[PDB]
Amino acid sequence: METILEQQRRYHEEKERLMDVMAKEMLTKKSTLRDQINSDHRTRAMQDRYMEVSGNLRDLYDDKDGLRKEELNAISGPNEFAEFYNRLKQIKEFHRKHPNEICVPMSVEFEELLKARENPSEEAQNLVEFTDEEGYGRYLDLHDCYLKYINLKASEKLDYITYLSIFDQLFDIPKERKNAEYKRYLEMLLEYLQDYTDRVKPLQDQNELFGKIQAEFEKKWENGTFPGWEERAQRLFSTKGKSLESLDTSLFAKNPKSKGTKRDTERNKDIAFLEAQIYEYVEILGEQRHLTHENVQRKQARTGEEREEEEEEIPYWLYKLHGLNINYNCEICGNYTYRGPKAFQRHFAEWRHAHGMRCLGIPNTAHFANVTQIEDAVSLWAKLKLQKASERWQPDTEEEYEDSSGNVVNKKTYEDLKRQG
Amino acid sequence: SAFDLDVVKLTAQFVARNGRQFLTQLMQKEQRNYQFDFLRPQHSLFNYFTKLVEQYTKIL
Repeated sequence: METILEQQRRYHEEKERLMDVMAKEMLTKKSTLRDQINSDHRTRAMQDRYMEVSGNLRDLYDDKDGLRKEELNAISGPNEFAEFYNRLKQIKEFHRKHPNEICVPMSVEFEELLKARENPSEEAQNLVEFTDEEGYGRYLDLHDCYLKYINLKASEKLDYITYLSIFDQLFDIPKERKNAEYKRYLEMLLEYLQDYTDRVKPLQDQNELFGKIQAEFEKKWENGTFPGWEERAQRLFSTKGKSLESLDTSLFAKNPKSKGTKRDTERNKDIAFLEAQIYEYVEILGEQRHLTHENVQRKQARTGEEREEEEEEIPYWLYKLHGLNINYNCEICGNYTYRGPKAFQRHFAEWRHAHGMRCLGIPNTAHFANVTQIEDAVSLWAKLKLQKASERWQPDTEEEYEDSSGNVVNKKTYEDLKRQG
Repeated sequence: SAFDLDVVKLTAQFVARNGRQFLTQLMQKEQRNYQFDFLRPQHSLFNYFTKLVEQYTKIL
């Protein structure tokens, strides 16, 4: 198999097709949010294909350096070309047209007028990835999180608007004590928010964004990124200030920070990383957070009906005397329909009816003019079959033999007897 | 059309490794009995052959 030449050529061509297709998408105009997100999700799957093909292309050159000398030897050789060409003389009678090596990749990564989803992504569906309240990247549903939050505080003194003011908090005083049960809720709210960030921006590198947030967390957030001018340095885990950076550094190796209290860097790690991720993702979604808050205020202020509507977003006598609109059909005239009985009678004896009778093999006649079914027409043509005669000389033979009472012979028998003797 | 495609692709693979324009592993073959009419620019399939050798040369 020509790994060096054919496979790398095909993978390079497939990559070029993918680039051309998502270029054709970025050339075309977009009209609504659903179809924008749908194409951006489609282009993500094409990028996943591009990365995988490019993976395989890079892991196909190790044996290439093994055979490159033999490949570069274009003078000493030639016999292998002949040997392969002789094997190409196999199965000559392969009567088939083959226009599919480039047409199938081109028409695979393209789409057909009724559905603006290409053949690779043809079962892709945005409503398995977004709920209706989210409106494809327009809003985030925080109603469910608000319900879990009521249960968590154990009291109803807190509206949805009051809840949103809590999620506008960033680096200030916490809602509950950060060592309480608020942590399980914060984990769940974040998991929703993190999935949501990537979900509404599917063309952006998820691994880049994750690796950047991780690097900022380790190199800055755990390393004293909050300083005042108790003010001096704040450590997320141990929930306390500290005098100078020298006593902060020497506190990072102490048992209460490492593992010797219940808010340490061994036990409370995942929650502290989560508290940083919910912060950075809410900043990235600050426009969308404003849009949800506006939508909640608009939904709250409505009447009943306004809320329900937003949740939804002649010649009769002449034709009677002439015989029009009458049910009639002629199955002999190519199963055509007639609007009258006289039209059905004239259509049974017509050019199209006689042409269909001649193409079916049954010649028409004066008695078979009103025939509709083809089963009766065969019996009519059999009974019409030249009445019943065809017998002018079926006995005349004049057999000599005795010539008195012995000369029982037919026309063909007497002809054979005259030709034989 | 598979035979036609495979002979054009295979000849292009052995043409693309040439040390000189007219010193190919196919110029010797034409003179050694191997009837291949798409080598001449008179045959329409030569224009696809030129793309395939350009692609195999890109694949070097």
